[PDB]
This record gives sequence, C-alpha cells and structure tokens, in this order.
Amino acid sequence: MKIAGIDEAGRGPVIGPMVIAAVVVDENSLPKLEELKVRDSKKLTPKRREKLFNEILGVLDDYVILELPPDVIGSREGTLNEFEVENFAKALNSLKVKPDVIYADAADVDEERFARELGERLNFEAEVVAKHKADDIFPVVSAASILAKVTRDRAVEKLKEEYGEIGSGYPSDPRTRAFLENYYREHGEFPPIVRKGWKTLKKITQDMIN
Repeated sequence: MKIAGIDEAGRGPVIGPMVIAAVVVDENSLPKLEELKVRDSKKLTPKRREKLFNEILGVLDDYVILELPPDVIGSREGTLNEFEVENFAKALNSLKVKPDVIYADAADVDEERFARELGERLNFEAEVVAKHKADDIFPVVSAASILAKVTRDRAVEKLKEEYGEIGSGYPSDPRTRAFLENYYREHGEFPPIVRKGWKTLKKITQDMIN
C-alpha cells in the first residue's frame, strides 16, 4: 500500500513563499526512511539538511513540491485555511503515484474538519490522517517537512542577496519590520516579497512616514 505525508513551510512569516511538500513512499520503503533519522533533522545544519533532502528523494516513490509566492498568497479570493486545503490537495492530485493513506499536518486545530475538507478535494480515492502540529510523530510527514523547509530556505537565502537583512521574516520580528519600514520609505511602496494582506503591513505605514 502507498503512504503519503504532507507538510508545509512558511505559513507564519510575512515575507517569502509558502512551500507545500507531498511525498509518497512505499509500505516496504518506510524502513529506509526512519533509518534516515528524518525526525531528528531539526538539529542538522542547513547544509546537512540539504544532504538529507537529496537522500529523502532517493527513497521516495514519488513527490511534489509546490511553491507559493507572496503575490499568490496575498491575493487569495477567500480565507487562509481554505488556501492551504486547496493547495494541499492540488499537490496530492499532482502526485504521479497515488497513495492510499495520507498523513497530513493539520494547518490548524480540529484535524478532523481538515481531513474532511481535503478529502472531498481529492480527485482520487484515499484515506487521510490529519494531526495538528504533527511534531515528528509521523515519519512520512517529517520527510515532507524537510523538502518543504529546504525549498523555503533556498527561496529566502536568495531574498537576502537581493534585499539584504530582511530579518526572520516574521511580523513580530522588529528587524523585518525595520527593513520593510525603511524600504517603504525610499520607495513609497513595499517590496514584491511581502504578502500584502497581513495586518502587520498596516502599522508599518503609520509608525514611520506618519
């Protein structure tokens, strides 16, 4: 039986993309995955993590990595939860190898409504197992977290080369606020790297520049 795990990166930051990774592994390939200590990846360095990335791929029957830029996210014609569910589904419906069981990281509490919302959005037959904040609980979801996280890091490390110190990218991080604030100064507008929608972006315009 085919097993899939799905996770997503960049949900909280206000600058940068949001990556959704879905992977499909085989019932007999599961072992080789835990042998990679995927759960114990939070400790690894970016380079060692990137090493894990290429190894995960080599043991997966199939995988998809969706990357959502801030312009797409900050322009959804609906809610945010909806955005995830739809993208989590598109990602799965893109898997050439269809899974029978899918273990997903519930974008928010009430993992049952999430598991249902996604189900009715699958163009194929499969059962879903959602868990809010699946902290390394499901090895299949851990591997998806890696690919989504590596992909995100690369996109951010490139944003630094074009803008410099952009901070952690979180709306609650002053360094990111300064950066935007200062940028919103000599340009009157925000960089094409921010999700024009976060209430955070509001205060920035009222604090400085009055």
